[PDB]
Amino acid sequence: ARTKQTARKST
Amino acid sequence: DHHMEFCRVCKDGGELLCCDTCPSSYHIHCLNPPLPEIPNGEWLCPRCTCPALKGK
Ligand SMILES: [Zn+2]
Ligand SMILES: [Zn+2]
Repeated sequence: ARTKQTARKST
Repeated sequence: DHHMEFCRVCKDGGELLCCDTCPSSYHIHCLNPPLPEIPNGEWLCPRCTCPALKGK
């Protein structure tokens, strides 16, 4: 199963 | 890429489980059974996991 990593709301 | 750039639940663009059948994006914890890590094999989003189309 695939996963992306983009703009999570840490900043 | 061919799916959303953030978890449809959070609008947060973390590690998003790329639904194998559709461009839906979720966190493994924003599903029904929360996953400690991204699944092995064909993962489907809650939208795709409905076998019975409720036409009525
Ligand atoms: Zn989420
Ligand atoms: Zn899907």
